[PDB]
Amino acid sequence: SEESQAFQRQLTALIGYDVTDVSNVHDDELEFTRRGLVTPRMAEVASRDPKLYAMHPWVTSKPLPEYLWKKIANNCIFIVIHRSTTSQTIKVSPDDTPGAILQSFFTKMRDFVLRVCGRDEYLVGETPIKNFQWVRHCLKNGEEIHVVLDTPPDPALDEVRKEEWDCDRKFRVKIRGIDIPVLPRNTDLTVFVEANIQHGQQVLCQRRTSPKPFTEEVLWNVWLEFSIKIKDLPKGALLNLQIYCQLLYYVNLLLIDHRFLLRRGEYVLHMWQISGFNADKLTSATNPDKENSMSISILLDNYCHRAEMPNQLRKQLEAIIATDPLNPLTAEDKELLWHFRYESLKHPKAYPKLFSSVKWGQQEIVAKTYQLLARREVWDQSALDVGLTMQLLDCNFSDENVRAIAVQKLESLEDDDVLHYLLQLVQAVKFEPYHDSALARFLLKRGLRNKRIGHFLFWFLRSEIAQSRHYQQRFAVILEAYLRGCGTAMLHDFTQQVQVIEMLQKVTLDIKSLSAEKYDVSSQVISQLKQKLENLQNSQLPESFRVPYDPGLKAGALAIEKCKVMASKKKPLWLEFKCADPTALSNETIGIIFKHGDDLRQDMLILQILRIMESIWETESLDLCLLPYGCISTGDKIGMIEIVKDATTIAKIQQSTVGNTGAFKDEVLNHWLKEKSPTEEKFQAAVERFVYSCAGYCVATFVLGIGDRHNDNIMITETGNLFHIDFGHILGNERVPFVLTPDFLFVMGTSGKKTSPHFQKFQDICVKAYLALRHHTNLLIILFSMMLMTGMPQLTSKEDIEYIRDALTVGKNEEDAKKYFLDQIEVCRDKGWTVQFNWFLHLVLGI
Ligand SMILES: Cc1ccc([C@@H](C)Nc2c(C(N)=O)cnc3ccc(C#N)cc23)cc1
Repeated sequence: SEESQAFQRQLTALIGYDVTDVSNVHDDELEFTRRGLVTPRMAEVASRDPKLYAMHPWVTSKPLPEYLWKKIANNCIFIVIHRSTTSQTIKVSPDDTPGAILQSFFTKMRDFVLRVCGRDEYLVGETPIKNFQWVRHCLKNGEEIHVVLDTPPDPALDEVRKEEWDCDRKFRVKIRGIDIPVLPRNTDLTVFVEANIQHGQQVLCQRRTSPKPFTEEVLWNVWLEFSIKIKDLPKGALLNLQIYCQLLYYVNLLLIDHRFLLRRGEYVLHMWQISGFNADKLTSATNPDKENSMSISILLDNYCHRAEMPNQLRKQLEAIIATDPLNPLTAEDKELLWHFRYESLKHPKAYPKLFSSVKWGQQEIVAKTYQLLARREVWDQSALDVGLTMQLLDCNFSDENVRAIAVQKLESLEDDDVLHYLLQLVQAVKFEPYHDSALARFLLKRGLRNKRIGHFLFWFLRSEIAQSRHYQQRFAVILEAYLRGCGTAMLHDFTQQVQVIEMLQKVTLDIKSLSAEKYDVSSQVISQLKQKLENLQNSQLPESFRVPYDPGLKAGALAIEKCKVMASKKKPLWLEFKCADPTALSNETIGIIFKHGDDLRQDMLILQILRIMESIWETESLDLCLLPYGCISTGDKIGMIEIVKDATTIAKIQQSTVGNTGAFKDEVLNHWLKEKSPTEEKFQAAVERFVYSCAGYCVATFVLGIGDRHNDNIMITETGNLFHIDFGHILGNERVPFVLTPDFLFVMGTSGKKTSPHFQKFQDICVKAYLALRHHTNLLIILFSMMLMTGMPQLTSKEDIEYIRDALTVGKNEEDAKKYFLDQIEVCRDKGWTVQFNWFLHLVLGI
């Protein structure tokens, strides 16, 4: 129409990419996908309750962990209900619904709502108050549960806009040639084309051109006939073309298209270059950069389209099925699993390994696989196992029906668990052969159902659209779909957040880049900071905006006075904001560190695995006091990081008593904690929160292979909460497992070889946290494995992915694992500050 064009440009600005752009396409899959997603969008918009979607209660079905009954076991929960200037405390029973708090409130004094003080967080719906996230949050941080008796939000604001032959012959392909605008880097070199028919990372068969000398234009015009017959090409198979001289470029093309058609015609594919196994390598997307990218020209021209297992082998099948996900299946293992596929079908944990034994390059076999899939009885009734469900969505599976069953299983995850695996489900869209998939439809649907899932979905897709040329197209189409159903209100918030971000990026692109060597932040530099901000504050940066890593917090006016440019190299901005909420329980500002220059995706990955580890521990009634702080990549190499209220780095606690020396003293940390604590009640509580948090980061770090850090990369609160930071240093550009130094030891009651009531508690907390994570070996393995394939371009080999197997003492028993971890604690005590002193030499100087 007309206003429908004005809308697209809004979406385009929100998305950060134009989805109707067709300058880097070779078929209509993307446009076909924007079409396929209209249905599930509209099917969910029309399906959600307008009142509960406007209010997004954040609730859980999980048991209330035992470490929180140790604060309300007496069946009484206090809830401060506030009004204008009058408030009232009320005692509640863990099972009282927010609706039932008109009977134990209005009587003491029906169409009102209970909203949390200073937040867009509502306590409503037919749910027990114990099961509210905000409630468990206060209980955990021993906080008063302050709410506000106010009227519900008008759903009318969520208004969604509206809106409306040779079939059995061997497969062949012709390599016409390749061409690059420029190349001179060395002398004359040799070069050839490797064509692989792939399906879920396995080479069905491979062919090569003869090698020619490497010139601007290299022409072959040769047909390459393959060992697979066209009728055998499975759906989702990939023609992967690579250039060696060794591996320099690659591009992929789906053999079968989105409409079940075999691919026919001429093609000129602009390739991706390698910098000398990675999710980028599997993309069907071509390089948009035509001016400077290698291209390959091809021609495609084809037409279309119950004996029971015996004892001993039974034990083999079983020995196979119980192995870790990162264990190769030999040719004998595959034959066993396949021939006894009906036995294999009764063990859900065997699905990944059975599906990796299917000869996808033989259509009769695929057909039996589908016949097999039609049963599925057990799988349908199996207890949802996320680590198992994720294993079917990695790079090792390309079949749509296989991956669809994994999604079918995800359908039963509740909102708060979706929130836990969300980032990783989004990353997993990178392993889908087609743009429209059961996984993508699912994320569309969960985000459209719940405002909080929607909020994060938006940011996660946008960080990929902003810094991934390989998948931005696919992801933009998915974000547009979501944006077209989230609602007018949310569309308005997202607009406010994007405006602020672009405004902050531009302020940083001016102010930043005025310092090329560590410490140098002058009055001149700040003058400009507080100046451009001063221009912005003036009826420009929106009234307010939801905090991207904390959607329930609305940030208001910028306290320009409190802003500065941080000491460090990349010159991040230290921003301070007034909370636009008046009913907020305090005066405190909102501190956000806005950085440009770094891709923060790797950090989000790390912090989310941490939120995952805490979720595991909760199942085992443990609370390790990790502080996984807000961190959202918000655009190309830019982002928002949360500032934790009263924290400093471990290095500066050492620095502010000694100096710029590596002559670290055991005392200063406990000295800092006592000094910063008012009463002795708060000091003991802080020694205790330190004990927990320290154990927390020790295991967490070790398990992830990131425990060996300089103490400037570690921080603590005035309350004893320890926490790691900047996970990009290490995963971007003599050793130890984690960080258990004399100062941490001093706080716990020891120095070199001793033992104490706190240190003994520390050791025990570790072991029970480590062993709880081993109960989830397979799961942490597939997460890590997936994290390295989609999060970091470098660490992308079999070897790197293995690290975690050794770390989780896979195969060994809880007993030996107890020793293995105590060992580690021991390689730490047997080094005091060796390493900290080395990192000081290494990093702080230039050694
Ligand atoms: C870019 C940047 C890196 C490192 C910092 C550290 C030193 N400061 C942080 C401070 C603080 N009081 O300064 C408070 N909270 C934080 C939370 C997270 C990170 C991360 N990652 C750093 C800080 C700040 C900003």
